[PDB]
Amino acid sequence: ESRGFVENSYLAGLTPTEFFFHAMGGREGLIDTAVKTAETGYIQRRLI
Amino acid sequence: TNYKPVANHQYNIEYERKKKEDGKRARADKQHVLDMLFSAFEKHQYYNLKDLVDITKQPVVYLKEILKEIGVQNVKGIHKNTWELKPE
Amino acid sequence: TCPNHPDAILVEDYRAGDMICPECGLVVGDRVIDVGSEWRTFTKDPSRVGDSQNPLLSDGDLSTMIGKGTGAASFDEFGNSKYQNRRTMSSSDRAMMNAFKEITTMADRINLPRNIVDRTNNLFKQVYEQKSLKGRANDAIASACLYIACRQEGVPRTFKEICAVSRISKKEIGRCFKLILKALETSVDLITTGDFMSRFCSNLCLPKQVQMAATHIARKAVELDLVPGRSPISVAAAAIYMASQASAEKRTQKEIGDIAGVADVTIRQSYRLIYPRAPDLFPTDFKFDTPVDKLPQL
DNA sequence: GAAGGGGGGCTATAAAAGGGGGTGGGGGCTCTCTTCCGCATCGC
DNA sequence: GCGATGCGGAAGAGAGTCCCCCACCCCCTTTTATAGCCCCCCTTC
Ligand SMILES: [Zn+2]
Repeated sequence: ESRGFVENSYLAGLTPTEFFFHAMGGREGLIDTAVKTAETGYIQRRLI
Repeated sequence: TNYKPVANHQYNIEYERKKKEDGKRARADKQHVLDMLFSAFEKHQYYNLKDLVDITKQPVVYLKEILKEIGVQNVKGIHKNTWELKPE
Repeated sequence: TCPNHPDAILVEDYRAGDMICPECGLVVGDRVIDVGSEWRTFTKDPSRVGDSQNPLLSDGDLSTMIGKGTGAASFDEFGNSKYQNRRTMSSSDRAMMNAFKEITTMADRINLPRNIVDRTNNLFKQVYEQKSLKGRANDAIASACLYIACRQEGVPRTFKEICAVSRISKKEIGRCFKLILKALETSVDLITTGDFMSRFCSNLCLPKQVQMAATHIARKAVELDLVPGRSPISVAAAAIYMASQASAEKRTQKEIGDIAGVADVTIRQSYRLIYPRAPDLFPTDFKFDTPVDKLPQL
């Protein structure tokens, strides 16, 4: 529980710590999506 | 109460009154100016024209004309060219 | 320029980007070129043009200033930067630039709107170029131009009010004012007592009813010729004093003189001329806190 | 000693005279590639 | 004894995402009429 294991389902709902830790995990995906758009775009241009 | 309407500023009437009271510098005779001019040279070897005018209390044009006849300008690169009260 | 339509006014279809004959619809010429900026104003601005040149600058030039050094190559052997900005502004432009700065400084002191400042800047440029006042100080010309601009805009300031915001005295402003009118071959409408009521009464913190009463009293007094030859400011100050003394908000002669720029003696003299016919001058629908009969007699 | 009063100066108008002074206008964030320096090595 | 030089490592660039002098003009001054305005001193109580 302390290190971010969510023992609840989405239907059950997340506890406040689980909700925050889940938000921390979700932020990583959002950062990657913003990073992935530009990181791969430069690779495509150089290959072409 | 700021910038209240006024016909003339107090600092300006005082300066105007002082200038009127003092009056314009008069053109004295050449002999008296020369005598006073050389007495000044005694205190200091070199004199600036702006400061020299105060000692003589004479018009700038009149002072330059008399100073030009005998005085000469020496060019100093450190600050600027000034006048020399030595005739030679 | 339709070949089959001598003297025909072509119509610009901006969306279609072409010039068309309004009669036959023929398209004449090439595509219309948008002369505006090719970029958009919404990271650094992708602008490749300089700031608009000042319209009020005789032979105004355009130039670029060297920025601050960044690396060691930008700095001389001993600290000071080797690439230093140089003063390349014309003497005429430099003086004109300083006058506009002085014009704005005075205007802010008495909270004049920017439109009056713009009118003043234009007035100074004409006088500065006309060169009839070349012997007078630029600040006096700017102060006189500021006075003329206020008159031209219908919101006159008194010579004393302009002198308060200017280092130049009232006498020198008045002298430059006459010369500027001669040089420009222009005139200013005569000032009336109602040209100062709003500012004088608002600065004295008088209600609208008292301001209206003062405006009526001065206008009626002038029409009745009870103050012949009196300065309009002196009449207005006396009218404000009369209206002020007839309402709850009562102001002393010293208070009204300070805002009006009129010595309390002058207010007393003008007031004494309109006091005899006080009931006639006051508006009919005026609520007298102090009855007109019991108004000050002095 | 506050306040009104009286007298006088200031303002503009022209004009002449002559000179001093005031005013304005010139001038003496990360990755990659290149360059320089110290060292140890041989050579003669 | 007497010089001479290539390579590794460090550094560093470089690209991508004011004070003075010299004309010119104004005011100094005098006279006078005009009148409103305003400073200053006097006087009142
Ligand atoms: Zn046509």
